Amino acid sequence: SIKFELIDVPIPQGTNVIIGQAHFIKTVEDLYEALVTSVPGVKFGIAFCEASGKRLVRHEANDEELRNLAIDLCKKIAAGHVFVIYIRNAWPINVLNAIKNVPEVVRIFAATANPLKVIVAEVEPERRGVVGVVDGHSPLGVETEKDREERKKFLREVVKYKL
Amino acid sequence: IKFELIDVPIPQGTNVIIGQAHFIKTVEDLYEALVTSVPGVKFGIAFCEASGKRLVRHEANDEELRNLAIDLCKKIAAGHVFVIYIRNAWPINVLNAIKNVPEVVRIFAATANPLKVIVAEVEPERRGVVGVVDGHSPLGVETEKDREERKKFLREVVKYKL
Amino acid sequence: SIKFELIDVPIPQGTNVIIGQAHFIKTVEDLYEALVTSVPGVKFGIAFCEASGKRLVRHEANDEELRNLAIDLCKKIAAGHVFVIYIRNAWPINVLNAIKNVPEVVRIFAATANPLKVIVAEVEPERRGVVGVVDGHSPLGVETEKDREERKKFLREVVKYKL
Amino acid sequence: IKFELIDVPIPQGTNVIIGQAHFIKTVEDLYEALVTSVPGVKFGIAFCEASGKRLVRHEANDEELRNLAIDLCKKIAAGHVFVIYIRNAWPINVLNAIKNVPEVVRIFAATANPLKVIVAEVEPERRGVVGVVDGHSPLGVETEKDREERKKFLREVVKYKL
Amino acid sequence: SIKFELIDVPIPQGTNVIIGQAHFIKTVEDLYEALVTSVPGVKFGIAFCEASGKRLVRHEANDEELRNLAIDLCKKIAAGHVFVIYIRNAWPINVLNAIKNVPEVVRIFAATANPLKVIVAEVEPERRGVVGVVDGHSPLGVETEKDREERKKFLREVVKYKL
Amino acid sequence: SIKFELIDVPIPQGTNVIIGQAHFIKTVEDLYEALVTSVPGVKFGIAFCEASGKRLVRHEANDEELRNLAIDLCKKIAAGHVFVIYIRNAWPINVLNAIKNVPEVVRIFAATANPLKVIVAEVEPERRGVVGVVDGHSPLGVETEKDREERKKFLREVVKYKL
Repeated sequence: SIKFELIDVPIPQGTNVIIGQAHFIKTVEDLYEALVTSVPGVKFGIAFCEASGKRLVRHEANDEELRNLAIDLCKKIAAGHVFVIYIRNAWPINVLNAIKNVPEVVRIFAATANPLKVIVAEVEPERRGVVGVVDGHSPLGVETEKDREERKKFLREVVKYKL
Repeated sequence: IKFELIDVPIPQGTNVIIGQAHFIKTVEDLYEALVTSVPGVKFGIAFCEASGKRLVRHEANDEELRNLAIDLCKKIAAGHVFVIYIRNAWPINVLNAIKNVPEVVRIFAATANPLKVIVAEVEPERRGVVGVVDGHSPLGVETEKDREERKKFLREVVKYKL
Repeated sequence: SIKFELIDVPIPQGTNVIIGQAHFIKTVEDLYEALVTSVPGVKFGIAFCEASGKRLVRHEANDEELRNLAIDLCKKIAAGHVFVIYIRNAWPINVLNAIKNVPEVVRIFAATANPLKVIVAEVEPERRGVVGVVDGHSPLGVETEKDREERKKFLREVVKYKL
Repeated sequence: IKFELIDVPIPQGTNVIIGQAHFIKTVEDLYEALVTSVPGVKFGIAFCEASGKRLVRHEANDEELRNLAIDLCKKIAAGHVFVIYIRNAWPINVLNAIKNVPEVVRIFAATANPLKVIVAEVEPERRGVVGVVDGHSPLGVETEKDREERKKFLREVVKYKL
Repeated sequence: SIKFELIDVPIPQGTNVIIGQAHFIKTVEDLYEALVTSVPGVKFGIAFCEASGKRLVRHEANDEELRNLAIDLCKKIAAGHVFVIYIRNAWPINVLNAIKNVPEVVRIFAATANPLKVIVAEVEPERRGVVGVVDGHSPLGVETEKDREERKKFLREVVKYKL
Repeated sequence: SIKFELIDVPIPQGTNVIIGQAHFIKTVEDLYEALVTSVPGVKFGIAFCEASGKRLVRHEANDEELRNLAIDLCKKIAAGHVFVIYIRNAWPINVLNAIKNVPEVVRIFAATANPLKVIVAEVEPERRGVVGVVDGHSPLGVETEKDREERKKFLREVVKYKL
């Protein structure tokens, strides 16, 4: 019947992973383009699970370490049309909207640098799909006004994403 | 893997939007997306920081909605999930702005119907959203007469179509 | 999430299916427009599961075969606010971004022409939701440099989507 | 080529959005973009059909705004130009929806300031928009004190920023 | 000083022209892709005025008639970074949003099938820019409610873009 | 449109300029965010011409050289609601779509690193508007098949934006 599997996602320090679902072989080239045209010095690895035809994990990358991380995760998840992206020298917010707008892309399961698990369902031999993800940990509590003041300061004084 | 069901409270006049994002800036960006979408919108936004202090981060201009959002985040208890409750605005008035917030990657539901959130717990403190149960299953198929009434509703009551 | 069910998705040759989730009755009309204004001559069927009130499968089409395929799948999935689209004479990449931008639309579970299964969870009578999909098959291997050259040539000489 | 200046009337409480599109469906699509953006928005939309009957096409839920839009279209008298007047909503509440209407290709201005439209007439009945004069030229450069007041305004009066 | 020129734009029956402004040589390939991936049977010609380097009118097309129409208009307008697209078997609404979203594209001066003129300003030798366009003719009057009923019928019964 | 003026745009090597039109004071903060969250390490200066009230050139930056370049151009153009952006360590394609999506932004006149002129119309004292721009130079000829091969190789082997 329907079997559930958990896949642990390795995330080296300094990297972020983006996992999603698309369709059509052109996905690999369009994602490569979305990444390279978003940030000048981005280092990345992108792998896509072709679900028909030769059913090969298609890939592109300008960093071999990241290429292999992406390919390996695709092989472990082993679900049709799932794509994996590992990036360095760029954050997900720098490339996510471009990814969302790639016509082949239909879902983005996660964008994170936290411990992460992917829940996969296998229904028949070699027929798998992503049920969901476990991104990081559960909440320990609710932030206070002082906590709010602190995260506001972080965004304004450290990363300077807000004024 | 354990599966759990979470009932979602939805007071009359409100709509709930549940999704998944990342990064602490999510809460400020969602606040801005809502407030700049509709004059007088009333809302509550809560986001589950999944690392560090792991605190539910929130912004709001309505205390009732703020706490509803915080409560649901605590009940789902899944990292990077965000909850938005809104009044004086409909989801269609703000959804595209939300989709385009760079931190946002998923929107599980936008509704005013009875709603359940299905959560998977794979280990203590490690949970994720598997899906939602938005409303009820179909009772039948629209007839030509039904279609005409649907068209009339959109053109005469809400006037969203011509 | 009590009971899980597997729903097979019929896909006649020459057709593609797009399954997603939205809200509000206007969904059916907005998806109709998104489709007809994307490609001249597109043939399609679109059905949407109204989750409250009359709880009727709402549907628009310009092709009866596709209208019925869309309606039938909504009946089988039987989950509130899920929509189904079947298209001919157009590919998903020709219409997907328009669909993503429809304000009512919040999720797109799949866009494909491959063998497809929808995993549905039933928590109690008449209360169902989509857990995930199984789009195509798992990978048979990893793309080689030779495979890559052939994939590039396909996109440039056959479908001509790249230069 | 003759250049002409068109003064744009802007009643208190209203904002005008002027642009260029094509195809007759422009008017229905703009109507929908506005009405589904903000509950209770009041508006008038006029579009200059540039061929066929060459009639100014309009939609509106407010007669005052409808005629203001029609009048400006007649004064500019340039094919495919559209004019929108809105009340109970600000341009930022509806502009992205407008940008994404497939028929729309240009937006010359969105403002509540004194406004002039510069039109070029190259032959009888053949006119086009060359540009706009939105408000007035700068009087100086923002000081650090000025910046602080600007930030305070956005955070305390309109509350669009945190 | 500043000299104004008028350029008449030829538009054969059955075609539509899209004129705009972008930047960077990649514009020609990105526009080609936006067009071919939007509509299956689209026929088109796209030309772009490279404003530096070799300053060549760059082009792509799957129809020689349309290719030459695009190139010729670029040569007549002769303004840096202006692009011209001529399409058949597709309407501008089928491809405009994809064009707007191409990162290199910053302006779209016109999308039409009407008599059209482009106003160009020359400020120095070989330094030209687009001032504006004259799209079709001025209004003859204001539509009546009956006229409205008629255009509503056209969209619902003829082109079927509305319900 | 009484008087036309030509404004030269200084562009230091390594910088790109983006000139456009918006409305509302929040423009300055939204453009600041669009830039800083698009590329890590981007250096920029952004100035906006408030057209009413205090009528002050509003401006944000993380680089003084670029802040002053942006402020100076706004002073020269001197037209209500026009904004100017100068960037280093990032190319326009890395930030343009974010800018297009800022709700206050309604026009982008140019994005370039080429010799550039802004044509401004003054209808009366203190009332000015942008008529157009002269981005780079006119075409020297039409791309040959050989030129095309070289352009393709450039995009694939040098900047690597295509495969």
